Amino acid sequence: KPYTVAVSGKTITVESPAAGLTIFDMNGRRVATAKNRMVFEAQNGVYAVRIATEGKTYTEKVIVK
Amino acid sequence: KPYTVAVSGKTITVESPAAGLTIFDMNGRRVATAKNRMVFEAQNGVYAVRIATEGKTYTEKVIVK
Ligand SMILES: [Ca+2]
Ligand SMILES: [Zn+2]
Ligand SMILES: [Zn+2]
Ligand SMILES: [Zn+2]
Ligand SMILES: [Zn+2]
Repeated sequence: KPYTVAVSGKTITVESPAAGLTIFDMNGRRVATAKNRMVFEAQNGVYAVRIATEGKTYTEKVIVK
Repeated sequence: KPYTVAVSGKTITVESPAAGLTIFDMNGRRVATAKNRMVFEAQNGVYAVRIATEGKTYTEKVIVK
C-alpha cells in the first residue's frame, strides 16, 4: 500500500516517502539501502525488498474559504 | 511527504496509504477520521489535518531475469 515496487529489465525501482528501504540478495546480504526511493541495478536472481515506514505523525493547516 | 492534502472549494481531500487520518475543527473537535484517504466537506474556517502513519515494515519478493 504505502510503497511501489517494480522490476523492468535488471532494474528494481522502489518508491516509499518517509520510509527506509533495503534490498537483500539471496545470501541475506544488504546490497542497497536508501530513504524514500531507490533505483537498484540487480543481477539475475531473487531479491527481498524491505520497506520500513517511519510511523511519524504530520499536521497540515487547511483554510476553507 | 507520505501524504497529499488539498482543499478545492469546500472540499478537503486527504490521501495517505496505511495511515490514520483525522480532521479537527477550530474548537479541537474531531469532525472526521478515516483510514488511507478521505474526502471531507467543510464549512468556512480553519482545519487541522492530522496524518498518523502506521510505521509498519513490508517485504516484497522480486525476481530479476
Ligand atoms: Ca485523538
Ligand atoms: Zn550485510
Ligand atoms: Zn564479505
Ligand atoms: Zn538490518
Ligand atoms: Zn528521524
